[PDB]
Amino acid sequence: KGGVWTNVEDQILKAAVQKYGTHQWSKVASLLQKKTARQSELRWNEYLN
RNA sequence: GUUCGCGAAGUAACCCUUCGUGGACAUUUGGUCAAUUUGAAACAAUACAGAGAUGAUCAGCAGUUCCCCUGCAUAAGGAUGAACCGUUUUACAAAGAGAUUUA
Ligand SMILES: [Mg+2]
Ligand SMILES: [Mg+2]
Ligand SMILES: [Mg+2]
Repeated sequence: KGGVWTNVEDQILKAAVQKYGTHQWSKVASLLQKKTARQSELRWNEYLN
């Protein structure tokens, strides 16, 4: 269960944010598998953005 | 048909009856509409499917329309009622550069 971040799913994210915008995360974890709302937005705001 | 009155005849004795005539009484309904095929109900059945916002499953209010339906309704429902989701070129110019033609 313990995961780490491929730049694959990371890129799919930044594309997703680049569409749906930040605060719709529950959709951004739909495209993205393996991952959750709080996980997505956690790494986003704390790192990727 | 009633009544008033006149005349005539008969009965009669100023009437009872019959005939004729004058007068009054009484005075214009209804239709926007013909009687089943060809001057207009709408459902149902067959087939085709089989519920907006989303990646997905639902609550919903609205907004516009030469669409309306149910409801006493200025209530509220009818898939949040349905239709919307499509097609998309000119107030048009200014500066610069090359090719062509001409005074
Ligand atoms: Mg309504
Ligand atoms: Mg619904
Ligand atoms: Mg409506």
